[PDB]
This record gives sequence, C-alpha cells and structure tokens, in this order.
Amino acid sequence: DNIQGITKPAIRRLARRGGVKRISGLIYEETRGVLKVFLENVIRDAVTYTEHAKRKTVTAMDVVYALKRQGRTLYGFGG
Amino acid sequence: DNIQGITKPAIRRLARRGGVKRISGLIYEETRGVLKVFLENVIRDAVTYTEHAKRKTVTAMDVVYALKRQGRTLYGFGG
Amino acid sequence: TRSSRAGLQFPVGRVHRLLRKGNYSERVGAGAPVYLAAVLEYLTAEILELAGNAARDNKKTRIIPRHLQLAIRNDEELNKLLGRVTIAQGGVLPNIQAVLLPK
Amino acid sequence: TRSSRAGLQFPVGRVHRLLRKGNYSERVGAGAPVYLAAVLEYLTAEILELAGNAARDNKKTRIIPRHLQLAIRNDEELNKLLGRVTIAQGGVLPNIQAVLLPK
Amino acid sequence: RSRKESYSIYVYKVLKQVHPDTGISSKAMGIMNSFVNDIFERIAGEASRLAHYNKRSTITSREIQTAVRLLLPGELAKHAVSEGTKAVTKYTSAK
Amino acid sequence: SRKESYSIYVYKVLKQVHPDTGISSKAMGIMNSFVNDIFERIAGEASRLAHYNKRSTITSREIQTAVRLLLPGELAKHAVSEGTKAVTKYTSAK
Amino acid sequence: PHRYRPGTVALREIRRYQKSTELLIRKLPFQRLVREIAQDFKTDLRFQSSAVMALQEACEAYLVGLFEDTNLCAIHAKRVTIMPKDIQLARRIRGERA
Amino acid sequence: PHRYRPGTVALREIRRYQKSTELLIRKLPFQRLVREIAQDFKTDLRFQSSAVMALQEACEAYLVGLFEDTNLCAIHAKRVTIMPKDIQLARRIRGERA
DNA sequence: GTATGAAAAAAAAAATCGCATCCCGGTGCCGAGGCCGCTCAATTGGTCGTAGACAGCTCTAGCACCGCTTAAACGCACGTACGCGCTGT
Ligand SMILES: [Ca+2]
Ligand SMILES: [Ca+2]
Repeated sequence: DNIQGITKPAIRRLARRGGVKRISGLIYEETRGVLKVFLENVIRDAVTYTEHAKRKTVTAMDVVYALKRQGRTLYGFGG
Repeated sequence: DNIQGITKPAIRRLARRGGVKRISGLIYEETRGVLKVFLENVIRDAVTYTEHAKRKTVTAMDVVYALKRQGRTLYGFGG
Repeated sequence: TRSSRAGLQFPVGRVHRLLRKGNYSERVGAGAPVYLAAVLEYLTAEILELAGNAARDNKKTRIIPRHLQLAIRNDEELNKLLGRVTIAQGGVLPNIQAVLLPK
Repeated sequence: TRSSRAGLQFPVGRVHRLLRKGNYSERVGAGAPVYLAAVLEYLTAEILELAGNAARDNKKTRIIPRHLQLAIRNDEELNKLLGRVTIAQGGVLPNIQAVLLPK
Repeated sequence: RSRKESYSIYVYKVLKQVHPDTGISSKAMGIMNSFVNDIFERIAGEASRLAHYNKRSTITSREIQTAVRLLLPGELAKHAVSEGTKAVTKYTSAK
Repeated sequence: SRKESYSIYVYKVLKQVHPDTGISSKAMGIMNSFVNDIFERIAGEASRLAHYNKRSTITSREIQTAVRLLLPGELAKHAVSEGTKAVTKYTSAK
Repeated sequence: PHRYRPGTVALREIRRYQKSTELLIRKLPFQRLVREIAQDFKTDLRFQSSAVMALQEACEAYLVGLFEDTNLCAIHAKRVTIMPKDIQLARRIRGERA
Repeated sequence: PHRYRPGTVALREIRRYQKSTELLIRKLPFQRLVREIAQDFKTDLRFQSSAVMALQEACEAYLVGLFEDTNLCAIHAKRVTIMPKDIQLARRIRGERA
C-alpha cells in the first residue's frame, strides 16, 4: 500500500512548486489517485517495451519511449 | 473584412451545439479572434503543403495533412 | 488468396505490399500483414456492428456518418482510441449539463 | 570531411547515415543531411547562447539543466517548439498569480 | 483516371457479415476508409519504432502484436491480440 | 559497446558562441535528447512530404519545407537561412 | 400576448442543434474568409470545393469543442453565461496560448 | 511567541520550491510504489536506477503542471484554495478523463 | 425619497522584535576538461540504375455570368433572470 508513502507534505511541496497558496484536505487523496493512474498508464507501456526486448530489467530508455508515447516527452535520459 | 461574415447568430448556433445556454456579447468578437487564429495556423501549413507540391490550387489532402499535423485529425476527406 | 488462408475479408496481400513500400523497415515478417489485416478487420467490424445498431435505432437501412460518431462516442474504448479524431458530418452526443435545466 | 565543406561543426556524414538507416525513405538527396545538420547546429547554438546568458546571470561557468529551462521557457518561440517536452531537473519559472499575493 | 485504391469493398463484405440488411452512405464509407488508414499508420509507425529500438531490420507479426498492446485500449487489445494470433496460426497451418 | 552521442559537437558550438562557459553532464544529456527529438520530428515530416507527393528521394528541399512547418516564424527564417547557406557553400566546394 | 421566458428558447435551440449535424456557418461567407486568409500566405490561389468544406468541418467541430470546454469553465464559476475569460482559461489549460 | 499569519509561509514555500529543481517526493517510497505497480503487469522485474529517477522526474513535473492548471481553475472560481473539483476540471479539459 | 454633521468601526502609519533570506569569505571533493589507443564510420571514386526533370495532351473542375426566391441576418426595445458585490456564520 505504498501510495500513502506519497506523504501529505510532499504533495504540499509539489503544489507549492505549482504556485498553489491554499490546499483542501480532500486534495491529498485525489492527487494520490491521479498519480497512481499516471504511473499505471506509463509503466504498463514501459514494461510492454521491456517485455518486447525479452528483458526482465526495465531500462531508462523503456521509460522514455513510453513517456514519449503518452505525449509527455522527457529529456536528460537519452532518446 | 470577411471575419464579420461569421454572424452573431451563427456563433450562437455553434455554442448551442456546445450546450451553452447563455452568451455574453463580448464573446462573439473573442470567438472570431480564436477562429481566425485557428484557420490561420491550419491554412498556413495547408498552403505550405501546396507550395511544396508546386501547385497553385489547394487540395482537400493538403488541408487533411495539416489538420493531422496540428493534432486535429479529420476523417471523411481521405486521410 | 492469402486472405482466404487466414480466414479474413481484408487484403493480407495489399497490407504486405503497403508495409514494404511504406518505409517502416527493410524487411517484413510474412505473419505481420496477416496479424494487422485481422486487427483492422476486427476494429472495422467492432465499429460497423455498433453503427448498424445506431442505424436501426434511427429506423434507417443505410449507415451515415452520424451513426459512426454516435457509435464511437458512446463506446468508452473506441472513443479513447479516436480521441484526437474529427468525424465529418459527426454532430455531437446530445449532452446538456444538469445545472442548465430548469427546476 | 563534408562538414568542413559546408562550414559546419555538426557531422553531415553521420546525419546522412542516420537518414538512410532511419527508414524515412528509399533514397536521400546528398544536400538534405547538410541542410539538416546546419538547422540542428543553429538551434543547438540558439539554445546554448540563451543558456550561456542564464548561466552568467547566476554567476556560473557551467550550464546545468535549470539554465536550459530558464532560457527555453523565457524565449516565446523555443517554448512553443518544446511544448510537450519535460526537462530533467528543470524546475519552473517563478510565477505567483497576483490574487495570491497579500495586501 | 487516377486509380485511387480504397478499403470500401472490404468494409461492405464485413458490413453484410455483421448487419446483412444494412447499407452505408459514401460520406460514412470515406470515414471508415480514413479510420483504417489512420490505425494502419499508428501501428506500422509504432512497430517501425519497436524494430529501430531493438536494432531489428525485420517487422514480424510479434512487433505488430506489441504495437497493438501499446496503441489499443485494454478489452479492444485482448480481442485484437486474439483475432490476430488466431489468423497467423490458421494461415501457417493452411500451408 | 560504443554509445554514439552529439556531445563533442555541442562543446565546439558552445565555444563558438560562449568560449569561456562550460556545461554539466546532466544538461549535455538534455541537449543530446533535444537534437535527436528535432531530428526525428523533421526526418519524419520530410519522410511524409516525400510519401505524400510519391517521391522516393528526400532532398534538401523537403528538409526545408518540413522546417517551415515544424519551427516557429523567426526561428524558421534563421534555420531556413543557416540551411540554404550550408547547401550553397557545399555545392560550390565540390 | 404569448412569450417564452429568457432561456426556454435557448434550451430548445440546443436540443435542436445537438441532434443535427448540418454545418452552422453560411458556406459562402466562410469560403470568402478562407480565401481572404489564404491571400496572406500567397496571392491568386485556387481551392478544391472539398478542401473548403474540409476546413469548415474542422472549424465548426473545433469551436463546438471549445464552447463545450468553455461552458464547463463558466459553470465552474457558478455561472450559466459563458464569457471571454472562460474561453481564455479553456485555451490556457488546453495549451493553445500561454 | 512570534507567529507568521496563515499563508505568509506558503508564499515563502512557493518562492523557495519554484527557485530549486530537487525532486520533492522521497526517493525510496516512490521506488517501492513503482515496483509494487510493476508487479501487476509482470513479476520478478528489475529497474535501472536511472529508469526509476526518469519516472519520478516525469511524475513530479506532470503533477506540478496539473497543480499549475488546477490553481487557475480554483482562482477562476474566485477561490484561493484548490479542491478536488478543480483537478477534475483541469483533467476534463486536458482530455485525461471524460 | 435626498445634502447636513459627530460618535461606531474599520483601515492606515509608525516604533519594538525577531525572523528568515542574501552576500561575504574559506573548506573540501568531485566531475568537468584534455591525453591515448583504438575503432568504426566517413572520404574517395567508379558501377549501375532510377528518380525526377522536362515538355506536352486531356480534361477537370474551379472562376464568373444571371436573376428569383428564400430564409437568414440586422436591428429595437421591454423586461426578467443572471450576474456581481456586500455582508456574516
Ligand atoms: Ca514571452
Ligand atoms: Ca482567380
């Protein structure tokens, strides 16, 4: 149940970077939900790239190729 | 000045299809603005495809290839 | 005909040609075009099925665009697939946010 | 070296190879890789220039990620180009919507 | 004239299979036409990338599969994956 | 095995534009990604331009058209220019 | 003297236009606009009748879309009346402007 | 005792975290989450240390983004406090859910 | 239903305070910058074939004519719901 390892104050941090001044308590859960959905949707594809390469270890590139697929392109990990 | 050829009642129509119940007067201009920006951004590329084909007549395909570029893909004109 | 070996209507031959000529890769596994052609067929079917129903519900023998939209937009999965896709003469699903209705 | 004929640092040879091997088309006009290599070089430059400035303003000899972000996001054009692009250790441009400020 | 290839005859066949006593307007056919070509390009593209990523020059039925898993939503993939695995097996065993 | 980059070229170009300024490995990786991205964007669009007009040959002309579509105004003009320049200068070099 | 109350017709107008698919801009005024905008990029151009309609389709569709998203932004502010600021938000979030 | 008024610290916290780039989720709890979620799709998998960080980067970035867009949805309702309904709107318009 | 003028209330301004960021120097280390051998991929230049460059024929279908019938568009104003701003739990 690692989703709670995303601590209220760490989300607080993320929203502070997002320029948020004030944060309803309901949010923290909502966020965890969205994060799960995100990581799910990404990793699924990321793993699916691994499974195609017949590897049992996920590469940085596997992640990048996926994030690129989900229109969320990431620089600084090659590709 | 054909942008006014986009008549208040025609925009009204579009917003009614959008499920809009009530419409501020300021909107009609705002809309015309956004529409111009849209058609501009599209046609520019659409023409740029024509200019590459050394044609002086814009094809349906020229339009489609562009709308596809601007992530607004269109079916029914031979995609 | 290769299509009749795989038990497909869609043209496994035409597919195989399009793939080589399409600048996708140097070489193309004879199984690929079969697999693909079937997918296409399946999806084509999966739509036409739902559309054929939408046509019946409008008391029409012929499928028009609107039927395709009505079908695609009401099925959650087809929608997500055709997210960035505009359907000519599509119209929109009747949808009127509740707070706009009277009391 | 072809690069030294076109007056470029970027590798016109390596480009030309990547294009053939990249499954973009059967044939590749010997001019293309030159043209491309130059564009890449120009853009590479156009960024590093702005980044190099951002580095100076922070009193730093070495460009770190943040500098690239700070440069790209402040230039209107580079931004629009790198719209759906995330920059590792980028951070965001300090921006606090006015209605959040006190007094 | 030109000789502009479609997919409209196949759609027709498949239409009769699924709804024998229902037809289709030219406008709608054009859409279905676009629809196929779109998904083709989506898959081919992703496959082409799958190949290029693993240093393969050959796009097999295996690549097409992986691509479909990435491109299609869950239930629609399973069905597609199945109807594809089926057609390969059935063709390889037809000589 | 040998992992090809673009990091030496970036360096050269860095010294040309800011001789007395360096770059962190992290940032270099980004610039690396950045090039490869835009490459693929252009190549792709060009490849399509070819395929659209029934051409098997991608010329410097296709690359140009692609760049006009992919880059914003002022950035294109400059790119179009720095590209036209390099072609002219190579064709006249033999 | 018979009169429908503010909104009642609007709500009718919606049902009506949601149900149909026919293009809601007048074809000529649009065609003239397209050509006007084309002249910016090159002079004395010609257009496939289909290429004009193809545009009109995209536009109307797009706008209807934007209004859909706009209407939500309005509602989200406890408002029934869409305002420019609503569009402006939608686009901002859509990632069309900054 | 000396005390800063509700929000004054928040505004400081913002400036602080906007200026920096360091990842704001704790690396291990995240790494553990990633692996937990991976096991759903295949068991006995391994992850490049870089592939973990690469994800965390995307996530944090994405969320920060969503909050940016979220904060605007809130403000747009004359509110300073973000609420679930604000996220829900942002995503709806972004085109993440229906 | 609308301009005079003095006690409630609500905001501005200014002296203690203390608190947290900003700038200085001074300490340590770590990863940027350049040396080597080593390889792979670029140059060189002919061997060959094919794309497209070039001029011409077909016909296409996109531009301009007409004048009538028509609904759509423009406009006004009358009045009701929708906004917007104030207060108070
Ligand atoms: Ca700016
Ligand atoms: Ca003319």
